[PDB]
Amino acid sequence: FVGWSTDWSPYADQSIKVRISLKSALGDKAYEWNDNEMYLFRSSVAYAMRQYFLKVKNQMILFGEEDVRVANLKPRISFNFFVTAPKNVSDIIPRTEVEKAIRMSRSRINDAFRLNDNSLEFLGIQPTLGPPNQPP
Amino acid sequence: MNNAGDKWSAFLKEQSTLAQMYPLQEIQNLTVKLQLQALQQNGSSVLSEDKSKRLNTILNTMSTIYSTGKVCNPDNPQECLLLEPGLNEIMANSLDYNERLWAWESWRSEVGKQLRPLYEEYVVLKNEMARANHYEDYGDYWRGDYEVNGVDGYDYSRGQLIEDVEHTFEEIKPLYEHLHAYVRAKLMNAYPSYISPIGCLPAHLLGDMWGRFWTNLYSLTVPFGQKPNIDVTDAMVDQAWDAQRIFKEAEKFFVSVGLPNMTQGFWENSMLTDPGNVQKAVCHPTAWDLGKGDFRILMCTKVTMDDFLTAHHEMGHIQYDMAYAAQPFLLRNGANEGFHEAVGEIMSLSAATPKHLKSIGLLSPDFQEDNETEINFLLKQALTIVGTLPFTYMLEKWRWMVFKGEIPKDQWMKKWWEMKREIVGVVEPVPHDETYCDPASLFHVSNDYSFIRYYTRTLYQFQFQEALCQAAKHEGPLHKCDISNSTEAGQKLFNMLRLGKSEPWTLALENVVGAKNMNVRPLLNYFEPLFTWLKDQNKNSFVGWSTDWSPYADQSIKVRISLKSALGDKAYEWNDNEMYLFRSSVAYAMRQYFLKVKNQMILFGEEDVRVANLKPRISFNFFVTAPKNVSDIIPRTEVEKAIRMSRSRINDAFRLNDNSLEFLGIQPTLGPPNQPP
Amino acid sequence: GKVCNPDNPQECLLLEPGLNEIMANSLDYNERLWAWESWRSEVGKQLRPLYEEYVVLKNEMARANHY
Ligand SMILES: *[C@@H]1O[C@H](CO)[C@@H](O[C@@H]2O[C@H](CO)[C@@H](O[C@@H]3O[C@H](CO)[C@@H](O)[C@H](O)[C@@H]3O)[C@H](O)[C@H]2NC(C)=O)[C@H](O)[C@H]1NC(C)=O
Ligand SMILES: *[C@@H]1O[C@H](CO)[C@@H](O[C@@H]2O[C@H](CO)[C@@H](O[C@@H]3O[C@H](CO)[C@@H](O)[C@H](O)[C@@H]3O)[C@H](O)[C@H]2NC(C)=O)[C@H](O)[C@H]1NC(C)=O
Ligand SMILES: *[C@@H]1O[C@H](CO)[C@@H](O[C@@H]2O[C@H](CO)[C@@H](O)[C@H](O)[C@H]2NC(C)=O)[C@H](O)[C@H]1NC(C)=O
Ligand SMILES: *[C@@H]1O[C@H](CO)[C@@H](O)[C@H](O)[C@H]1NC(C)=O
Ligand SMILES: *[C@@H]1O[C@H](CO)[C@@H](O)[C@H](O)[C@H]1NC(C)=O
Ligand SMILES: *[C@@H]1O[C@H](CO)[C@@H](O)[C@H](O)[C@H]1NC(C)=O
Ligand SMILES: *[C@@H]1O[C@H](CO)[C@@H](O)[C@H](O)[C@H]1NC(C)=O
Ligand SMILES: *[C@H]1O[C@H](CO)[C@@H](O)[C@H](O)[C@H]1NC(C)=O
Ligand SMILES: *[C@H]1O[C@H](CO)[C@@H](O)[C@H](O)[C@H]1NC(C)=O
Ligand SMILES: [Zn+2]
Repeated sequence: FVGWSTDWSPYADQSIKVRISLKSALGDKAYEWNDNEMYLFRSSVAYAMRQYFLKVKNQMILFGEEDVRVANLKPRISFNFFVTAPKNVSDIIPRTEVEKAIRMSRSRINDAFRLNDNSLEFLGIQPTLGPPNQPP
Repeated sequence: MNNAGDKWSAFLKEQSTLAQMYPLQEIQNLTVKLQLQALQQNGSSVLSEDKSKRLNTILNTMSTIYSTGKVCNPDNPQECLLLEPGLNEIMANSLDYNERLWAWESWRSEVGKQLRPLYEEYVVLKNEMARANHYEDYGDYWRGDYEVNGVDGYDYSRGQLIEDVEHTFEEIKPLYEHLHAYVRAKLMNAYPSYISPIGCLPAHLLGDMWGRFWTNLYSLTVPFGQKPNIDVTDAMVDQAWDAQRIFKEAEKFFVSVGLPNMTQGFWENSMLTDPGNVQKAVCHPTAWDLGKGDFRILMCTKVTMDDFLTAHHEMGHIQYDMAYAAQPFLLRNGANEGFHEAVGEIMSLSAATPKHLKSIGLLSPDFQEDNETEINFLLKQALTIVGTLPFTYMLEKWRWMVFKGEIPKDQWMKKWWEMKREIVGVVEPVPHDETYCDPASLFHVSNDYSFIRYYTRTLYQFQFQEALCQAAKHEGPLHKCDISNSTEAGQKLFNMLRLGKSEPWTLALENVVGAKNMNVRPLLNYFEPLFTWLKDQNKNSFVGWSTDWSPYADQSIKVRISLKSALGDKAYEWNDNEMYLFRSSVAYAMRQYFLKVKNQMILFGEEDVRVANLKPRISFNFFVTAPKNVSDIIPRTEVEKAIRMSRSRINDAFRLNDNSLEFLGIQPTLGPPNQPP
Repeated sequence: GKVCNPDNPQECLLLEPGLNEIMANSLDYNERLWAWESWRSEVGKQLRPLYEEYVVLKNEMARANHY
């Protein structure tokens, strides 16, 4: 096929897409999504990855906020992130492990930004509301 | 050199394998038994092949990391400094608190962290090697150098050395304390508002990278600056003292006490002068005993007092080497690891006396020494000799406790900096967690060398000098003693020198000092004139230190977290990931405050929120520094305002509400209660 | 400018030797990616603010010369 597309990228397969809706979940009194909020989000994701690698695989991996690479930032607050190895750029944590890590610690990420599972969508991680108990 | 060393090592190891045929349980001859012991030690050969190779690899890696470590200024990361040049100059010459702090912290965070895991593996492997050799741990193996057995009275157990150190140290503490106070009082005039008169000294202000010596502090602590120090180098230049006659003078000094002359080939084979740029050679003054009566000295000698004293020290080393020439090869060494340096150093101690300088002609006969000059000389001596003793003892104690396993692998720095505070009186300028490996940043630690040798040698020499001053019949103060023209003292010293390792070191000591164990009292006798003056100089100042003041303690905000109360059940554990999240939250709060109030974009990070005094209650102290400028601490008021501004987000991050997350100084407001119309 | 391997931060490579050899000879995707990203994150970020000031000053110089 002669030519090329301006949409494929070597990291595009392992990217998890985040979409954030501040104004809906908070109405008024909603903060602005400046670079400090992006820093906090990357720190939260790195913390989630640390927790997953410590409590499941029993490996101590020192992730950092600079290991959560973010692309395609858009005014909707919708972007793609992916997490690399602590100091090995060529190593990308496969998407399945990232999804499991996010599922494990999604509550903390939601609480950090005062969002609840509807304004903070990871586009591939569908939450569970919980079984409805039946009376005797 | 590589070929010769490999051949010698192979011969030694094969002879060690062969020597096992004769067990020590049946050997009755003392000399034979100890020679067989020397040739029977397995060393690293007792480990498996994989473990031995791993040990050699980690040793080599630590050595290269120490040798080629680089730290770079955050402003021009293109310029970087090694350790041996530049960084040593920065630590020994700069008077900028900020610059010295940067150098200290950068060296300990760029080479310490690289040395932590290697050092853990090194400890494990060395302990395994020692235990396979029937030692309880590696530290016991190191202490084994002083072991003496089967002499009926001279026996010196390994475990005794520890005691003989600690007890001895208990008698140096009265002197060191005063010195400490004095130095502290003198250091407040050079770094005002940084040193507290009630607390310890900051680690980076000690005139050296680790604080091992306090020599470079001398310019900031001279008692009487107006009186010059005794310098005779100019007199040597005027009398045209080349690097050929100073050795002749040292030889005359050695013969004056009855020691034998130099060998004929000694002068011919020596390298007393620098060979210029035509021939490359090392310039560290070293003694060589090639064997078969071949003794040589290598020194790039210049015309200075320091070179004169160094020549005397090296000639003492070679005199010791010649003394035990008759001993078998395995016996051709000092009594223990400390005797040789002490014997070499007493000569330099004696030759530096103004009396000897006057008698040789370098000092004019019309020169009367003032008590002020004696005080200055004594303090210069104490800043080197006494300054290193607490540091040496603390370092060796920490290493022994690590090797013995008394300190858990997750409590190394927390214990190390807890020791320096209450033994040396030195406090870290910024807190270090278990990631750092500060002790590994010293040369003798990363390159696997025994460090207690520098302690005992400090004592032994004085015990020698006093004894050699007793036989010489010297009446005045010890620091003015000279042993020249004292044949009795020379004979007494030679009576020990010829022994070598043939006899227990206790017996060698008994042949000079008349005692069996090391005794610190002569050292105090040496420094008594200074001690009194120090006691007179600290009438108003508070002698001692507290183990609670720290340079960062004023700007610290104290956090106390109560998880189990605010959450009851379903409460997470406060592992290091939660600490990471908390530091990230604090950095985010600081970023928000600096952006929305001062309209400055400052890139704080989780490594800029320094945390200390972590406790099981989850109660610690944090403080925030500048983004890349360690010497700059954000003042506490701004941090408090930043926390007040964004406390809601921090509370939400951990699901706590203003009662389980207390900042101890930031009191929240519940909100006014509305009144009806 | 120097970039260093994260494994042995004691060994560091300049641009003209080594790094050019790495980029023109290696067939390891991982090694070439490391070289590329390290060079652009260790010398690019140092050159961003200087380049902004350079653009502003050069534009002022040109405009003062009726360009
Ligand atoms: C950074 O992460 C990458 C993975 O994304 C690491 O690359 C991996 O390196 C190992 C070790 O060499 C490779 O295994 C070897 O594969 C070759 C290929 O045939 C084989 O000859 C060897 O016997 C061995 O099996 C692995 O394939 C490779 N993975 C990829 C995707 O390239 C890299 O080592 C990491 N960097 C560091 C410094 O650890
Ligand atoms: C890191 O932060 C520290 C502050 O904690 C900075 O030190 C400050 O540097 C400035 C610039 O030299 C000093 O101002 C100068 O003071 C001297 C002292 O008399 C004076 O001669 C000069 O005319 C000028 O006023 C300031 O005093 C100093 N502050 C402290 C507390 O030492 C340091 O520069 C920062 N590092 C970097 C790389 O920016
Ligand atoms: C222990 O062995 C040494 C080595 O033989 C004895 O010292 C002398 O060594 C020379 C040279 O090797 C021999 O010619 C002598 O026969 C050895 N003995 C004497 C008395 O000179 C040493 O004597 C031995 N010690 C004991 C207690 O037997
Ligand atoms: C040294 O190792 C050998 C086996 O390699 C063993 O027989 C011997 O007891 C060990 N100790 C000594 C002192 O030789
Ligand atoms: C030592 O040798 C020098 C010359 O090498 C000589 O002048 C001196 O007399 C000798 N020492 C003694 C005690 O004779
Ligand atoms: C030196 O002696 C004089 C005379 O007694 C005395 O006043 C002075 O304090 C002494 N100084 C020292 C340092 O001993
Ligand atoms: C030692 O003896 C020499 C030779 O008689 C003499 O010149 C010197 O003054 C004496 N005293 C000292 C301290 O050297
Ligand atoms: C939904 O189910 C998942 C497991 O399938 C569980 O982890 C999650 O907590 C549930 N959500 C609730 C109970 O709100
Ligand atoms: C308490 O008062 C402070 C200002 O004094 C305010 O920022 C804070 O929100 C108040 N707390 C409430 C309303 O819960
Ligand atoms: Zn020496």
